[PDB]
Amino acid sequence: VKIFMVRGTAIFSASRFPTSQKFTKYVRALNEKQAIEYIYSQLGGKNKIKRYNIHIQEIKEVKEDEITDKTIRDLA
RNA sequence: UGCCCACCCGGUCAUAGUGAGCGGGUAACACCCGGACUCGUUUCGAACCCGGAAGUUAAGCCGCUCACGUCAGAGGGGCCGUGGGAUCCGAGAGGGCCCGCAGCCUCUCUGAGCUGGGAUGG
Repeated sequence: VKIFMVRGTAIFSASRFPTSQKFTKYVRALNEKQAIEYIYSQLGGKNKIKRYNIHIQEIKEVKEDEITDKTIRDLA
């Protein structure tokens, strides 16, 4: 099932804060292609951000036994 | 020999400039000694001009160090533009993306006189 952790910069008028409540997200999906499509649609729909302005920098699978947030742990 | 170092005539016209301190000449470049004569000072042989040669490396001149100036290279920082495109965004002011190009200032470090034609010295 490969819980993924996607990190990157999204833009609205020179906006960059690489930490954990205005910059990046967590995703649970089979492969990397599925996880990226989720990030584009969720940020593009909820914040009106086109895909020009979303710059994904790091995507990597994290182990299910160590996640800071318990919301993504509970559906495992 | 030599080559480069001064001198005469230059080119480039601060990377070449300015100030301070120091180094260097038995020749050359100068300061220097003197005025009958050419010439001369609205006074002054100071300057210009003429005639000289005892003295000196103190000036000039050349080189070296250090301060500022100037031209570059590298690095930290402040500011920021633009030619083409879209039934792109926005009430507008303005902004984002695609293809094509950059610039200015300020600090810090490191260097910084090259060169053409002719008679003396090494």
